[PDB]
Amino acid sequence: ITIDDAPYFSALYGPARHGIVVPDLSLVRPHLETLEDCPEDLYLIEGDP
Amino acid sequence: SSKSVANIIRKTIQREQNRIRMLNQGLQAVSFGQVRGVRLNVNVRESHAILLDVLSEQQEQHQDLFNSQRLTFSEAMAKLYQRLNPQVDMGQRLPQTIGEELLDYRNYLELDVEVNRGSDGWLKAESGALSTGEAIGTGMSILVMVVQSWEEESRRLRGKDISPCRLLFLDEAARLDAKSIATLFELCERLQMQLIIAAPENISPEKGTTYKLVRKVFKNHEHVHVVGLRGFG
Amino acid sequence: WEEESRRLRGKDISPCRLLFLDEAARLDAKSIATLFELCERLQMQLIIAAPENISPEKGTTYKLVRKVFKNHEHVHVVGLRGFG
Amino acid sequence: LLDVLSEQQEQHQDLFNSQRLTFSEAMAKLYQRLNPQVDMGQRLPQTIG
Amino acid sequence: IERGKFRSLTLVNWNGFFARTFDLDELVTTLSGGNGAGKSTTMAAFVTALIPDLTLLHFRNTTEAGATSGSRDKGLHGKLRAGVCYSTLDVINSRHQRVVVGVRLQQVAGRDRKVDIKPFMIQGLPTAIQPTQLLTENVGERQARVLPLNELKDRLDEMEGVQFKQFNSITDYHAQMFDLGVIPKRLRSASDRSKFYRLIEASLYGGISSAITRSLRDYLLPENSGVRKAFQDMEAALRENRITLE
Amino acid sequence: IERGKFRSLTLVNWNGFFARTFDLDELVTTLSGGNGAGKSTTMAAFVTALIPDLTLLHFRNTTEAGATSGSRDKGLHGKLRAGVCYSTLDVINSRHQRVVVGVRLQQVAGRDRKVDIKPFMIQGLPTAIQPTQLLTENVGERQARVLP
Amino acid sequence: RLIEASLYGGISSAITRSLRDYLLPENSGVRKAFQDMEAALRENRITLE
Amino acid sequence: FMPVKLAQALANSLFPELDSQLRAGRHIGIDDLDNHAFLMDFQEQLEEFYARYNVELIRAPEGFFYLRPRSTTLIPRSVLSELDMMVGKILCYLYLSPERLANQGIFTSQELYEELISLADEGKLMKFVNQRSSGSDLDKQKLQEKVRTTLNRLRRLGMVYFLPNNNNKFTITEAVFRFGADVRSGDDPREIQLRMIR
Amino acid sequence: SSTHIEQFMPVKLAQALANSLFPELDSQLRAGRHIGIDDLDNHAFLMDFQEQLEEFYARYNVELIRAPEGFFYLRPRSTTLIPRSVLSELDMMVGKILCYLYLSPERLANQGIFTSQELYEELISLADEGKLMKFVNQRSSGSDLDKQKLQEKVRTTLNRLRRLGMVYFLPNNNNKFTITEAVFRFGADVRSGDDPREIQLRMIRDGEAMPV
Amino acid sequence: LELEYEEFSEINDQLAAMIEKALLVYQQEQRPLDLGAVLRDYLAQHPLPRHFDVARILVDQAVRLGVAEADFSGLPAEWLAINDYGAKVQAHVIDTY
Ligand SMILES: Nc1ncnc2c1ncn2[C@@H]1O[C@H](COP(=O)(O)OP(=O)(O)OP(=O)(O)O)[C@@H](O)[C@H]1O
Ligand SMILES: Nc1ncnc2c1ncn2[C@@H]1O[C@H](COP(=O)(O)OP(=O)(O)OP(=O)(O)O)[C@@H](O)[C@H]1O
Ligand SMILES: [Mg+2]
Ligand SMILES: [Mg+2]
Repeated sequence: ITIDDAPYFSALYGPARHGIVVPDLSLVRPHLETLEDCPEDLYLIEGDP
Repeated sequence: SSKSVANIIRKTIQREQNRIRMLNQGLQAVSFGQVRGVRLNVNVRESHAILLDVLSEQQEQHQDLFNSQRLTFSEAMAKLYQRLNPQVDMGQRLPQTIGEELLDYRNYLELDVEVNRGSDGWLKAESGALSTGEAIGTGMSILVMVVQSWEEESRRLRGKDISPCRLLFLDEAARLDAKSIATLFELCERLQMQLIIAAPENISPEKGTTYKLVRKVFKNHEHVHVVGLRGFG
Repeated sequence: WEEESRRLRGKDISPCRLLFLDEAARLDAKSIATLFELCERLQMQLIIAAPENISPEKGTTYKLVRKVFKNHEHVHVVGLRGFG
Repeated sequence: LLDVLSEQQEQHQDLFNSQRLTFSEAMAKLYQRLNPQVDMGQRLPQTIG
Repeated sequence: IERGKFRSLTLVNWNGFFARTFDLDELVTTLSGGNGAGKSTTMAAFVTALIPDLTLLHFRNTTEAGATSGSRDKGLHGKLRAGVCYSTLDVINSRHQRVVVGVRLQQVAGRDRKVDIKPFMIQGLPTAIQPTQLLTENVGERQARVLPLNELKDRLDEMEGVQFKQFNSITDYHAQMFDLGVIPKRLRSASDRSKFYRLIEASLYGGISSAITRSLRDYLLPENSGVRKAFQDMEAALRENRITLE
Repeated sequence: IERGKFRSLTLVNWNGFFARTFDLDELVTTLSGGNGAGKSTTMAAFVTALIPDLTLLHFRNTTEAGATSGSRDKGLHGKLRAGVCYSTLDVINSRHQRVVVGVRLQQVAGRDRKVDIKPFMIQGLPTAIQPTQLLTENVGERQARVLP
Repeated sequence: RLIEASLYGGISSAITRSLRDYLLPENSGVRKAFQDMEAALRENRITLE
Repeated sequence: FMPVKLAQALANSLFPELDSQLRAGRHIGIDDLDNHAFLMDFQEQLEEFYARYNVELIRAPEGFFYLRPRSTTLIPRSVLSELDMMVGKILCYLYLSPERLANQGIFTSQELYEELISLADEGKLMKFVNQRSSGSDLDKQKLQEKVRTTLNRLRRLGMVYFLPNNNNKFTITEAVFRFGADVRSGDDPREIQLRMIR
Repeated sequence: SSTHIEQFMPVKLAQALANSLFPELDSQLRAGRHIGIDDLDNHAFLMDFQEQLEEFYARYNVELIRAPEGFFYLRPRSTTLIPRSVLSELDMMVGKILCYLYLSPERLANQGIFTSQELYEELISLADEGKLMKFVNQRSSGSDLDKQKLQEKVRTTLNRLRRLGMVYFLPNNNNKFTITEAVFRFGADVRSGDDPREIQLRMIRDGEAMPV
Repeated sequence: LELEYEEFSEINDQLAAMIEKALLVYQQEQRPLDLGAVLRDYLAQHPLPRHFDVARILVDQAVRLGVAEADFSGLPAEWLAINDYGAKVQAHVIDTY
């Protein structure tokens, strides 16, 4: 993304800027209990990567 | 480490292949004498394909060479590459440089230019194996490839509402026949790209602007008389 | 060169003279007129090539068209004449 | 140089009082004798003599 | 949307052209005239204004199109005339800003055939003023007077809102041109200038360029930093330690 | 004295030409046609028949003219088809003698794209014989064959 | 060289560079007299070396 | 004078060794990183330099460099033996597709010995060793010795690289294609290679 | 300034390498040919640029050497980039005999033209005929057949020395030949009047001559 | 088979003849010539598809007659319209014969 839209997008996505896109979010539900090694606040988003 | 590096390399390679494939389609069905199409053929070198696969899946067989802290990562890459294909020699150059070479994705790709000539299939474009007009047309094709690639490259450093100008030349344009010139006009028009062509009057393209030149001697000095026409069609 | 060999040659033979020029289209009408008068004054034969018929009122001319035909290629040749 | 070599001592010593011609110059061309700056090779070019 | 366009090309005091302006077409412009009329001269003007680098500029004849450097003459000197000469381009961006870019040319006196070149740029000019008018004085004589850079700077600074920038290095000139969208890539270094000139001159003479063909990957593929900088940072601790030990 | 002249040029089994004969002019002969028609090929056939020295022959594109390249391929092989090929000239001597010079060309089987040349000359041929017919045999219903 | 230069047209670099070799013919009468002097000059070179 | 880039090229420290190898007939492949890069960089001038010797510097379409002498070569020429071309064409055949899975690029002397014995005709084998020979053990031992000898000759040409140990196991380089057949549109390499070997 | 020959090479060396005589001479010198006074073109060229050629060939670890008699040749070092070879003992017998012929004033009347028969007669005159015969054939006892074999081997070696430049055949007669000064290298073991063994050791240390 | 033949048309040469005869008067009287007016008047005598060729040929004939002294003034000329459908011409008036 260009420098002109960069500040807009960074404000829009806020803390979730560095989340992960995952199109279902139910396939993670079994994996999730294992996450003991991760940032204290993990963000997940659904959509076509 | 290991797999993730292989994945980023693979994705970069895949994206480059796809972009090339998109550029490639704009050049289908271009008529230049007996040439009927042009392509940029992209392939992956074997000696690097096997290395990429090994780094992806056999890492437990070489982890000693990767986690040894007496040598750095790029050095590890160079040493692994020499372990495969042992016949390769190294020109007394530091393993660090060979490592950084392995880190650069472009080194994994092999590039060719091909043309669909006449009754034959796809052939590598050799100048000596083409007529004059076919050579000129193929040159123009590759040049527009370069320009499109460069514009895609730089747009991430340019304003969102800026579109650079595009312009190319052709000297002694009389060397091309009417059909070839029609093809070239179609290409540039579809690419929003300007042209300036010089011909000793032999060709009179109806579209565009034309300038008539005549050199004279006036008050014992050389002088060029200029006239212009445009708007026809 | 022809003058040099005057001694060796038999008295009664004058050697043939012939030259070429590809992409003649690079020359304008005045230049070609000059070239023709030069070569004819010297009894010099010429063979020239151009995509378009640049010399309509002098010498002979042939027109070549290539046809793809049954998975091979064939060239068709037809002559051209100054007036009709 | 042809004049220098052609005209010999006994008769032309009366001619040699000109500033441009002398005998020693034939040996002076020994310097030029060793190697002229010829470029393209066919048949056999060699030296000033 | 709305790609930019080159609008016109102006020559002042070149061989055969005292003051001439060509209005370029949006798609195709065709130069036409007998042999020796001056067509290639106009294209020489265009490219020299575009890339004012005397190390690269070499206008060899169309015949012998592919030979070596050969002579020490670059073929440019003879196209100028005694005194001061100019070559300028007029451009319209996607923003519809009118920018004029060009160079000032002069024959350096001496035994050899050498040239002196100085780039410059003007912004904010009214649409009502043409380049030929800026660069000439309509003195009483039959023929006008071409005015040097000093007079030009004084004349332009008098205008309201018009800015005149005069460059000391080619790098700055190319940087400004890229920022305004006149060229597709910002010529970081001399190597970039060389490749850009290769592109232009290969287009000019025509044919499958040998140099483009040799280095195809260098031209068609962008260089990616992501794969590298991670490992330069991770490698840093070892690099410093090794250097300290040495 | 009456200077000699080139009467005609004949090509057999070249790339695009099966058996074609161009009749030259006393002063100027012009070849026209779109790109790739075969004009430069005709030039090349003539010069090959004139100087068969294979060390010299090197047919570069018109672009890249004057560049000493040492190209891997001299560009002659591709202008020939499989089988036997010819290129011949008919000349009228100052003595009003008809002489036919020429060469037999043939591709060499093998990875290297090499070519074979064998010159020849004919004297005293009757004026009524055309080279096109002399070099071919009429086999079948107007389906002639070339002969070694 | 002559025919090839004609075919591609223009000022042939090789022709002009060696124009002496192409235009000026050789003379046998000059050689016949120079044979004697050639012997003499070769002898002189021997002694000098 | 001399072209500046040519003087630069031959001033390079790598030139004397490369010159010595090239004049011996060695082929430079993509394996020799530095030499191959050097040739890629200075080809335009090295071709002219070696033309002065009536010897041609060729870059094969596969990528490897080598010298080809003319009839008027200024470097003394030498010629390979019949058995040498036989073995070379065998190696070209072994540069196959199943090779990758069969040996992972590393062969042994026995592979070549047995392939040669199996694929060639007996008459030309006798012509190679000696016409008086007939299917005897000593003849086969002599043929093995000759195979090792010619294989070492080929290693000097750069065709085949021995793995660095005393045992006779090696890998085949791309430059072996010089022995290969002519390729026509759609033709299968195995078939054409076998057709010539027959 | 940049792009200037002097940056990479001395002007005189480039001037030498650009000469038309260089390729022939380089090819011959690497082949082992000795250069004497008679072939003026090559000898004068060598004299003109001697130091440049010596510095050039030094890159290969070989010395371009000039004998006091005025003839040049190449002597490789132990780390030579160019292979090195040694002559056969029969070659030495014929070489020393050719030297003794060159010196001999009694045969100066021949004006330099010698015949293979005369050379053979001198050789048999000085060496031990029958014991030298041992090298031609292990069973030789003076038989004329074996004598002819010795003569033919001598003829062959003489031809090989012709290739080394040690002797010139006449333009039309191959049975007669003329000597050159290069033959004096066969005398290197005796040109100084001192203990032979120390001479031999100095030669082997200098790389002139190996044992067998 | 036997060689066939094809012939050229001389329509453009005839066109050049009419134009040169029509234009000769300007030189003889040394009358100032304006390309705009002349082209507008002369294109009316032919149909639209042929206009382009007529314009080209007329310009070829006109430029041989003298020069335009205004060219040295540093003042560019305007683009004059010469017919409907939008054709334009740029040229200074010819004054010096
Ligand atoms: N460097 C130079 N020195 C001297 N005269 C030159 C120089 N360059 C060009 N000229 C002359 O300027 C005139 C115009 O040359 P130019 O190359 O522009 O012609 P042109 O119209 O492009 O011709 P053509 O299309 O036939 O090549 C010619 O007389 C040419 O001789
Ligand atoms: N060596 C070759 N190998 C393969 N095809 C070739 C070879 N040489 C020429 N051709 C093809 O033969 C056809 C005739 O080419 P040629 O150059 O003779 O045509 P031309 O009419 O002279 O064209 P132009 O005027 O554009 O030079 C073209 O399709 C060219 O691609
Ligand atoms: Mg031009
Ligand atoms: Mg052609």
